[PDB]
Amino acid sequence: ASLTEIEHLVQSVCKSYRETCQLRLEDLLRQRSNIFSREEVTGYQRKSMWEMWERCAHHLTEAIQYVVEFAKRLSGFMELCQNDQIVLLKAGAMEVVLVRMCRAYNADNRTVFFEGKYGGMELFRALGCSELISSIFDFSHSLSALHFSEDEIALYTALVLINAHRPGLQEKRKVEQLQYNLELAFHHHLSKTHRQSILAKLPPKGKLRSLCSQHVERLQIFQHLH
Ligand SMILES: CCOC(=O)[C@H](C)N(C(=O)c1cccs1)c1c(C)cccc1Cl
Repeated sequence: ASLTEIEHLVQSVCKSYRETCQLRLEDLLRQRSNIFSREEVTGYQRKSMWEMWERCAHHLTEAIQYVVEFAKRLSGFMELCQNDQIVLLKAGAMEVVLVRMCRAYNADNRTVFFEGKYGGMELFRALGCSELISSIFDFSHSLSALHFSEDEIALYTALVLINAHRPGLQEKRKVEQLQYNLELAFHHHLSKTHRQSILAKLPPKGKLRSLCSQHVERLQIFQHLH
């Protein structure tokens, strides 16, 4: 891929992201003043773990579907064999969802957009896993400090997804190639926007992976229990 071919990769990634981002950034920013009251928060805390688990499962189900659609629009993701597509989505989809959260997150008051309004982690008290919820918020807090642009989120989420170290791939070398192409594409774009300094600030890959595994473990405790 030459100059025009790396810039085309950039833009196709930004395209998929734009067409699949679920919630527009301007809407999310405009809504930051729209915050759950004390009665509404208490209304959420009083709900059973089961109903709360139900609303979160639906939220996480809807968010994951847009991520699946993001994948399917990625130049070269289709060219991968169907088996490998599945291995990537299985291991990465929820990780991308975790990253995507930072846009719906207000570091000013440590709140997140949920079901029409902004609220803190104490919204989710009834689930009984604040340590995990607080990790997710902290993760989103430290990402929100980098002020990711829409494009950087596009490229970075592509790279969360396209990872050749996912256990059980069949065409591992072809997944490696695409990954290498996106890495360069991302690095180039950062150089054109004078944003290279974020690279040293990007979390250790094992942070996401570790947080997500902990998230899936609780999710499986939930799925079996209800
Ligand atoms: C493991 C069970 O706990 C959750 O489902 C929690 C409530 N939760 C999440 O797990 C999320 C994980 C990734 C994006 S949201 C979440 C939701 C659904 C909306 C807003 C903020 C968060 Cl942190």
